[PDB]
Amino acid sequence: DMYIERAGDITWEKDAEVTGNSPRLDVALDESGDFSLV
Amino acid sequence: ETTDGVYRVMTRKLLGSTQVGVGVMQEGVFHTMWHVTKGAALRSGEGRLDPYWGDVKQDLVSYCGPWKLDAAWDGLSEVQLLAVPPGERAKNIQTLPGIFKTKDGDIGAVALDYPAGTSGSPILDKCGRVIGLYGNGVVIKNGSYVSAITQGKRE
Ligand SMILES: *C(=O)[C@H](CCCNC(=N)N)NC(=O)[C@H](CCCCN)NC(C)=O
Repeated sequence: DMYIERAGDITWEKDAEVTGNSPRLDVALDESGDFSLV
Repeated sequence: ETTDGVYRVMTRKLLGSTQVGVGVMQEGVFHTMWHVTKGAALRSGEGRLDPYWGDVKQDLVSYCGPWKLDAAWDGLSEVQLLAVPPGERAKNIQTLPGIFKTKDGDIGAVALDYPAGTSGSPILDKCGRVIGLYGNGVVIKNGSYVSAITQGKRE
């Protein structure tokens, strides 16, 4: 059995760390909900 | 418990307490990714949360009601992954999304890497609205991880 416990509020933090690119990718979505690169 | 907010999805079937994913409670509806729960029911204290709507292809599932989260990335501004990693506290992390170009349309993608257990973490806009959930993407020509901004269709 799976159970849930609370981990925080949904809120934008104004002084948050910034990281990560913005890549543009061509992908297919199979019937299983799995992405793959084309 | 039914308070709006972000939650961890835990289990005791493996060694100790293992976090399998994350979800968003909003308007009395629990929202997570399908592959986190496989669609099985969930416990929230003494109470039971039962699946209500699900789609493996979207990799989304909601509990106690229809999918409530209806905000979308604007395609311009940056967003925040409210990452909730196993063993660690919720940390906002800001990114400009890139784009998954698919035959059926383009969708935002966040290029942030976090262990499984963080699947279902919400992606937010500057206004605080949940524009999608993290944890279903690809691995790029390097070896890192790019998740889609997976959002559902409200009623
Ligand atoms: C949650 O289970 C994770 C979140 C990303 C962890 N991977 C990583 N840091 N490399 N989701 C997955 O691992 C995805 C499995 C679910 C697939 C949905 N049909 N895998 C991918 C490739 O997103």
